[PDB]
Amino acid sequence: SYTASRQHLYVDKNTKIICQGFTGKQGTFHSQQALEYGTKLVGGTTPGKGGQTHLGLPVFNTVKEAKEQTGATASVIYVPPPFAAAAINEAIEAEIPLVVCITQGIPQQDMVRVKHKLLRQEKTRLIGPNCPGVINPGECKIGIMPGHIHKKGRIGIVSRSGTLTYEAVHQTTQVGLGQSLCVGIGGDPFNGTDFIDCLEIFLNDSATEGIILIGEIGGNAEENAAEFLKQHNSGPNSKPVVSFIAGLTAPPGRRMGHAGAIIAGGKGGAKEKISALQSAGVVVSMSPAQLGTTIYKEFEKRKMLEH
Amino acid sequence: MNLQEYQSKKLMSDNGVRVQRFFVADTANEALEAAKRLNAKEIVLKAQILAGGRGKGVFNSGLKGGVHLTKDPNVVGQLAKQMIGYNLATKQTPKEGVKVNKVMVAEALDISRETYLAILMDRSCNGPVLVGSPQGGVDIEEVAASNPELIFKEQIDIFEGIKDSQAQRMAENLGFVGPLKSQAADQITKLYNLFLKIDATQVEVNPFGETPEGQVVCFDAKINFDDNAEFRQKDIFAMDDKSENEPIENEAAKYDLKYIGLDGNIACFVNGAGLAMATCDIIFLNGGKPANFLDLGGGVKEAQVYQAFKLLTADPKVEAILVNIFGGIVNCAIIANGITKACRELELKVPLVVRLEGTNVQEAQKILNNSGLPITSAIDLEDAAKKAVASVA
Ligand SMILES: CC(C)(COP(=O)(O)OP(=O)(O)OC[C@H]1O[C@@H](n2cnc3c(N)ncnc32)[C@H](O)[C@@H]1OP(=O)(O)O)[C@@H](O)C(=O)NCCC(=O)NCCS
Ligand SMILES: [Mg+2]
Repeated sequence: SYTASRQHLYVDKNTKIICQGFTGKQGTFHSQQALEYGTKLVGGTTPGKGGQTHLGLPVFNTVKEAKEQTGATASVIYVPPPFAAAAINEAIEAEIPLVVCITQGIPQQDMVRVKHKLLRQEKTRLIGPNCPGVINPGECKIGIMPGHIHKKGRIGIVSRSGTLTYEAVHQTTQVGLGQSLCVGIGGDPFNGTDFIDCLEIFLNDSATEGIILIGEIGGNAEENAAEFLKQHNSGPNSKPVVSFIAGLTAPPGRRMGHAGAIIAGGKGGAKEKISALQSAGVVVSMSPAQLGTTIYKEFEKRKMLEH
Repeated sequence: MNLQEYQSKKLMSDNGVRVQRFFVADTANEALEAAKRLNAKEIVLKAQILAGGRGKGVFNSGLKGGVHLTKDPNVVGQLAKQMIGYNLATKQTPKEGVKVNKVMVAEALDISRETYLAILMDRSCNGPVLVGSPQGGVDIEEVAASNPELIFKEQIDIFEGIKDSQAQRMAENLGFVGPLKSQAADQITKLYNLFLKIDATQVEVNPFGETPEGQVVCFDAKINFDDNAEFRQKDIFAMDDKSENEPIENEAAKYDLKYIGLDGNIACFVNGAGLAMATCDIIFLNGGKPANFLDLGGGVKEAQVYQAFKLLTADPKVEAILVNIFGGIVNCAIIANGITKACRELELKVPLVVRLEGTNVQEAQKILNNSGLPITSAIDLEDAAKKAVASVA
């Protein structure tokens, strides 16, 4: 089933990348940053510009063309909302092992159709849309995250918020722990990767010794992850998990930017997610500035720091 | 966005959904003539405002009640004269109320059974779901806590569409019997196709009722629209009635900005929905009250930054401003240029706390360092919240 593609989240130095929307404003700027970061970006697609050259790399009309000619195993999408669901579907049809969609604003009904296709195959793993991407620090950067805040290390981070991902990375770099793999799953209600998907990778990754899970109001994905952690991360060799849930003070009945982020029909509150995660043994930092220090202290108690 | 009742019921009626026959009237005399054109035993007159509680509202002209029933078109016009042009206040409007420019004049209909029926995009189910209950006329959340056994659902495949089998089964679980069941199922089908046609996130009918004469009618309804589909729903979004939205929020929307006004005195200028929520939260944690939520998103242009910053300096409640940017796709230098341009036209007179990190952070700090503005620098999110709370307390 589609869960068989979870492994494709763990990009590394050997992952080669194409960029859909390569020649647009944002595809160009963040492709430049990826190039400077050392990531193996080998080309991109822009229908109608196949054959051209961009940032010193070939442009193709189609994903299948670009995949065959470059051997890319991942794609990142900087396509505008009216066309981005089609772009995702093209990458799925081309059996790109990993697809990351940065685009904000894809109609929910479009993403319903995209998930229908996605769930009925397992060659392609989707991260997003409306997400920052994924990064294996020092090895492979796929998205918009500022490169210079990362340091390869020991903490796996999964977040529904792009900018809170940067905060969690920055804080774990500061306290010296670093990051093993960072996945932003995005703020949209229909997406390709949830918390449990990333927690499976994290719990089975020896490089990942602790986990930061960042969530927010809306939906039940945090409650689901709590139960998954209850059953799969309760042993004596359990990995510490620290979390922050945004929106404790948010007003009810309002979309807080993210389509996903809404307290509706008395469901989706933050404290309910905090209590659920606490019941699973997760340590919830009340302040979003203290994720790094909170997980450092959890490492200290467990005698996990080198010192 | 929001639609008036007459707009949403027209949209439903033009798509085959059975509603109460009705006219909309801009004047009392038009309402009186509308009442005559209906030629119905009884008539309902309804003030058109978006807020709720119209039943118990009171007009600044003295008329108590926004919904009235009468069998006499003359009473309809008499009542309308006290509604149109007059502000209708209710439990969910400001004490001033809402200027009523239109009233609905519709055929009143006896309700012999009330049910609940909705279609929504369900995140858990990964697509559209029919939700129904024979317990009509009450908050569906109250039915789900008291009698969850009476909440029925069907998962609709997005490519296959609603099947007749699913519409029939939901009609039966709602109590519809015999001929009324085929009516109900065909209305369920039409509501579902409408829901897809208009990029709704939810279409909610309550009561989805029967009349003694054997009609299945959607008596009241609420539609929530997917803002992300505006580019392919121009006609519907043109009808958006912003007359009851908070004014600063309306201003921000003109520039593709998401502003939600709160009750505090510390303004927030943040990128990202998560960081923006977390900034409100960490201000509260440190003893302050945030004045607003603001999600600066994606590829911000300098003009948008400039306009968004001015939304904060014009709120009378703001006593300090907290700028907190962690830029990935957002370019910190564009933030810096937009803020400085806004401050050059203001006296300020409010503390300005600034935390910047991420994309092009270095250039942005130079812009701010050369600007001559009285800025309080912050090293991290906790430092920024503590400095913002201190500056006003
Ligand atoms: C996706 C997004 C970045 C694109 O904006 P942009 O880069 O300013 O847009 P542009 O129009 O400059 O470029 C997009 C390109 O896609 C191309 N394109 C269109 N359809 C395409 C397709 N199916 N496949 C590939 N490229 C396609 C266009 O041709 C255009 O390139 P061109 O100008 O060379 O012709 C923007 O719409 C967006 O979503 N921004 C917000 C992102 C965000 O904040 N996400 C959340 C992060 S947590
Ligand atoms: Mg965002």
